[PDB]
Amino acid sequence: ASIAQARKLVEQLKMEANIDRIKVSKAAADLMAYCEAHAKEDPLLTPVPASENPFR
Amino acid sequence: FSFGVILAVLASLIIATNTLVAVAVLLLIHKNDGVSLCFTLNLAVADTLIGVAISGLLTDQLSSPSRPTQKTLCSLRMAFVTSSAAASVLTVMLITFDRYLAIKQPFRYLKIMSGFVAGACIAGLWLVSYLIGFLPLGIPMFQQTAYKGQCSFFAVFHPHFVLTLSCVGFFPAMLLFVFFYCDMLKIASMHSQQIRKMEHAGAMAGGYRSPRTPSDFKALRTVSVLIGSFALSWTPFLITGIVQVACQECHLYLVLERYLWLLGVGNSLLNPLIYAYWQKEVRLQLYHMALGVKKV
Amino acid sequence: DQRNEEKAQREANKKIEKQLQKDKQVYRATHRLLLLGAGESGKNTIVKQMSGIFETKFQVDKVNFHMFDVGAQRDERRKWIQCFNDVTAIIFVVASSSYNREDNQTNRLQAALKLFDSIWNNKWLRDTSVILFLNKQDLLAEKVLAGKSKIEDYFPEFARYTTPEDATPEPGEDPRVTRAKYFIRDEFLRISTASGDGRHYCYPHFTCAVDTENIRRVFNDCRDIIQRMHLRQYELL
Amino acid sequence: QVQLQESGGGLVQPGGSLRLSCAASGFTFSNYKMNWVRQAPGKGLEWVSDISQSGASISYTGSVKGRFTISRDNAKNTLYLQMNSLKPEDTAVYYCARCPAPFTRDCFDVTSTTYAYRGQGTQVTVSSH
Amino acid sequence: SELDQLRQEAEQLKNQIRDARKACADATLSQITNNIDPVGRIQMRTRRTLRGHLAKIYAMHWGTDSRLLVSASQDGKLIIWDSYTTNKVHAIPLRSSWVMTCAYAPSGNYVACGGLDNICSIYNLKTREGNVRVSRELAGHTGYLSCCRFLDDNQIVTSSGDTTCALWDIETGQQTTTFTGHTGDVMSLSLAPDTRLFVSGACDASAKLWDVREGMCRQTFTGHESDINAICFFPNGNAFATGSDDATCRLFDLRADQELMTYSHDNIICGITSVSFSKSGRLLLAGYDDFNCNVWDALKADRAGVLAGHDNRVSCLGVTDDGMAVATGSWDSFLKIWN
Ligand SMILES: CCc1cnc(N2CCC(c3nc(COc4ccc(-n5cnnn5)cc4)cs3)CC2)nc1
Repeated sequence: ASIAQARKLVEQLKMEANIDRIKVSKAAADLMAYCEAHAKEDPLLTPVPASENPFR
Repeated sequence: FSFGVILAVLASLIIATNTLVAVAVLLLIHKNDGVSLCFTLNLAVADTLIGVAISGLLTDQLSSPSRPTQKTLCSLRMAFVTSSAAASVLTVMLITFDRYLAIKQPFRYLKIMSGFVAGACIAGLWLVSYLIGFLPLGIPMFQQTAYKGQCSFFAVFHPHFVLTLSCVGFFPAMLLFVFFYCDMLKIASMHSQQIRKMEHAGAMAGGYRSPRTPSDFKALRTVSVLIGSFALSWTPFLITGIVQVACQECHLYLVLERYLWLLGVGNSLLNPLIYAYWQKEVRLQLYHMALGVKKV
Repeated sequence: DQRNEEKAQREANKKIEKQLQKDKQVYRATHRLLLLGAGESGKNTIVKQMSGIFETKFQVDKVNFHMFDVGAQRDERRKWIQCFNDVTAIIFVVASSSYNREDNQTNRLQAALKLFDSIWNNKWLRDTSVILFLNKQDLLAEKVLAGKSKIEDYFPEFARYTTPEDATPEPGEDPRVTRAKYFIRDEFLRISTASGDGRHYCYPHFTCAVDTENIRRVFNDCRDIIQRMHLRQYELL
Repeated sequence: QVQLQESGGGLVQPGGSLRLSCAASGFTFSNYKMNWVRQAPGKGLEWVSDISQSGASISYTGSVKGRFTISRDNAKNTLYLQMNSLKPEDTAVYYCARCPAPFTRDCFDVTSTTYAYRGQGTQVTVSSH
Repeated sequence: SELDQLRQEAEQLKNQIRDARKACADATLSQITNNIDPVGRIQMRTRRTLRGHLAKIYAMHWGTDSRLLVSASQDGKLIIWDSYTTNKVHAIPLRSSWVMTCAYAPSGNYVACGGLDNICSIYNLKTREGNVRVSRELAGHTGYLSCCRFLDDNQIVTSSGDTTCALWDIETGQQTTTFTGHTGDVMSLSLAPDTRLFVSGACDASAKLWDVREGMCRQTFTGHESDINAICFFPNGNAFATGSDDATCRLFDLRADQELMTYSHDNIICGITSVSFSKSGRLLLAGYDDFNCNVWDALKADRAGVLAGHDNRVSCLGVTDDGMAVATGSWDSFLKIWN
C-alpha cells in the first residue's frame, strides 16, 4: 500500500542526507572563475564582426 | 487656383494614410497569413493608386493658363482615374463576397479558398478594372467629340458611360452588396438572439436578477455604416449622371465633375478606416508601427 | 562546385514548400475536436456513434472531423490540455444522472462543474468554444420521477428554480424532469456566461446515448462556432 | 518547498461545530487560490470549497452550502474552515489543497489523486458516542 | 508508529538538512558578485525568421555543428531546418498530431520525437533510400512525453507524464533504466556536459539529478513555488537553472546543494517555459508567457535585454553549441534567430 512507497521515500532521504556539502562561497568562486575563463570568447556578450559572424 | 488646393490636400492625405495602411498590412501578412488580409492589401493598393491618379490630374487644374491638351494624354489620365476608382469599388465588392462566402458556407469556404484562388481573383479583378476604364476610349459610342481644350471627364467622355455603368456595372453590384450584408444581418441577429437568451438563462440561475438584455446594436451599426459608406461613396454620382443624361439640360456638369467626385475620392479615404483600421489585428499593427516610428 | 549543394538545397526546399502547401490545404480543411469526460460519464458511448490517446476520423457532408479521446492518461489535466487551444471545439460529456447510491466522487455534477470552470477560465483555452453534452438523460428522468434520493441537499438552489419560459419540453415528460434538465443546463451556463467576453461560448445539448444525431449536432455546433468567430472578427457579433 | 499542515478536527457529536486550520509555509499565501477538499473512507475525493486570493470570491459545494465557512488570512498565512451542524454523512479526511499557479482564476487538479501541493489533512469522524 | 513514525522521522531529516543548508550558506551570490562588472544593456536583432509551420511550435534542438536545428509543432510533422539560408532540409510527418518535444542526436543521424501518443518515435536521417522513415518506436510510458535528450545513438533519456523518467536502448527498445522518486508530471530533463548526470523537474516544485548508470537520485532540490517547466545545465556542469510558472528562475548549485539565487521582477505575471544558458554561462535566457523573452545577468540578477519578436507564448528556446545564435520558437508557428 502507501506504507511501502512511504518507506521507499524515507530511506531515499536517509541515503541522500549523508553526502558532503561544500561551502557556498567556494561554489560562487568556482562559478565566477569559470565565467571569467570564457566571457571574452562568448559572442553573445562581446560584439563580433560580420566577417566572423555566419549570420551575414 | 482654388479647387487645386483641396485636390492637393485630399491627394496627400489619401497617399499618406493609404501607404501607411498598405505597408502595415504588408508587414502583417508575412506574420499572420490568410486571405482576407490580401484583399485588404489590394484595397489599400487600389485607393493609393486612386490618390496617385489624383496627383497626376493635379498639374493642369493648378495652373491657370491651361494648355490645349490633346485627346490622348487627357483621355489617358481620365481612364487611369476611372480604372483606379473601379478597381477600388470592385475590391470592396470582392471583400464583401469573400466575407459572405466565409459566413454563409464556412466549411466549404475553408476548402475552396486559398492563396491561389485569391491571387487569381485579384488579378482578374485588376484586369476587369483596366478593361472597364479603357473600353470607352476604344468605343466611338462612349466618346465625346469637339475637344475644346480643357481637361475633364465629360470633355472626353459622353455621359452614356455613366448610364451603362449604372445599368449593368454598379447597381447590380449594389444590390448584391446590400443582399449580402442583409443576410449577414439576419445571421448575426439570429446568433445574437441565441446568445442573449443563453446569457439570460444562465444569469437567472447565477444570482443576477437583472440580465444584460438591452445591448447588441453593434451588428446594425456596422452593417448600416458599411452600406451607407458604399452608398454615399458613389450612388449620388451615378444618380445625378443619369439624371443629367436624361435630355434635361440643367448645366450640372461642373457639380457632376468636381462636387460628387469629391465624394468618390473621399470613399478612398473612408474605406481604409473601416476595412483596415477597424480590424483589431490591423489596428494593433498600426499601433505597433506608430510606437516604433515615434521614438525614431 | 560549391554552388551545387545549395542548388540542390533550393530544389529540396521547393519540394517541401509544395508539400507543406498541400498539407496546409488539407489541414485547414480538417476540423479537430477533443472529447473529454470521465470513464463512466459516457466517453465510450459518444465515441461509438462515430497509446494513451485514441483517434477517430469521420465525415459529415464532405467535412473532415477528427475527434480525439484521451484514454490512458493521468488525471492531472493542468498541463497536457494546453496542447488543445487550436481545436475548433471541445466536446464535454458529463453524467447528469449520476448525482448520488455512492458512485465515484458521488458529486459527479459538482466535479464536472469545477472542471468546466477551470477549463473556461484557463488563460490558453479562452479561444476554444466548448460543446457540452448532457449524457444519461433517460437515467436522470427515471431516477428523478420517483427516487428516494432527491437532488435537494446536493444543490440548495432547487427551491428558487423553476422551468424557464424559453424551455423546450419537446418530449412529453414530468415537469420535474424538465426542471432538473434545465437546472443542470443553467448551472453549466452560469460558468459559461460568467467569463469569456464573447470569445467563446457553450453549446449545451441533451444526448440520450441512443441516437446517431450527435455527429450532426457536433457538425452544426462547429458551423455555428466558425460563423460566430467570423462575425466577431468582422465586428458584427 | 510547499508545506501545508492541517490541524484541528477529531471525534465530534453530530450537530456540533468544528474548525480546521491549514498553515501554509514555503510560499506566498497572498497570491494563490485556496481549496478545501474531502475524501470519504472507501470513496473518491470530493471538492468542498474554494476561496480566491483576497477572499472576495468564495464558493462552496452545494451539499455544504450555508453550513461551511472558509476564511483565509494572508498576514500569518492561514486558512480556516468552520463546520456548523455536522451530519454523520460528513465523516471523511480533509485536505487543504492549493492552486497550481499564481494569479490564475482556474484551479485544475485539486480533486485529482496524488496532487503535489496537497496537505496531509485531518480525519474527522462524526457518529454516536 | 508506522506511517506517522516515518512521517515524523522524515520531517526530522527535512529540518536537519535544512539546518545543514543554512550552516553551509555562509554568503550569497549577490554579495560576492556585487563588485563584478555588469554586462550592461545588450540587444540582439533577428537574423532569420523560419516560417512554414502552422500549429504551435513546442520544442527544438540544435546539433553539434550548430547548423541544423530541429523543430516540432502540432501540425503533424517535424521540420529539420538550416540555420543559414533558411532552407528546410527535411520534413518528417508524424503518426500523432501533437508532439511536445524533439531531440537532435550529437551525431546528427537520429532524430527523436514524441508527445501525447505516449510513444517515443526515433527516425533516421541517412538511410540508403535517401528519405526519412521510422527507425524505433519506444513504448511503455503510460503518460505524455514532455522532453527527450540524446547521449549517443545507443541510449535516449525520455521524460514522461508518468512522474518517472526512462533510459532506453535504441536496438533493444526496452527501458534499460527507470528513474522514480517523483510525484508530479516530469517536464524537462537536461544533460550535463560530461553526459553523466541529468537533472529533471516535475510538477511538484522539485528538481533532482539522476545518474545514468545506477539509476538512483543523488541530490534533490526543493524551494520553488509551482511546477518547473524548463531546466538547463551550466556550461561547467556543476549548476543548473530552473524556470517555473511563478515568474522566477532559480539557479541551483550542484555542489552546494541549495538554492543560490533567484531571478524575478514585480511586473512579470506569467511563468517561464524555456530556460537555457549561453556558452560562457554569464547570460541566462528565459521565455515567459506574456509574448516576450528576456536575458538575465546570471551573476547579478539584472535584466540585460528584452526580445519581443513573438506574438504568442514563447514555448521553446535553444542556444547553439558554439554560442553563436539563439533560436526562439513560439505558438506563432515561427522561429526567430538572434545574435
Ligand atoms: C463593374 C463594377 C463597377 C465598376 N465601376 C464602378 N464605378 C466606380 C467609379 C465611378 C466613376 N467615377 C468617375 C469620376 O471620374 C472623374 C471625374 C471628374 C474628373 N475631373 C477631372 N477634373 N475635374 N474633375 C476626373 C475623373 C468616372 S466613373 C463610376 C462607377 N462601379 C462598379
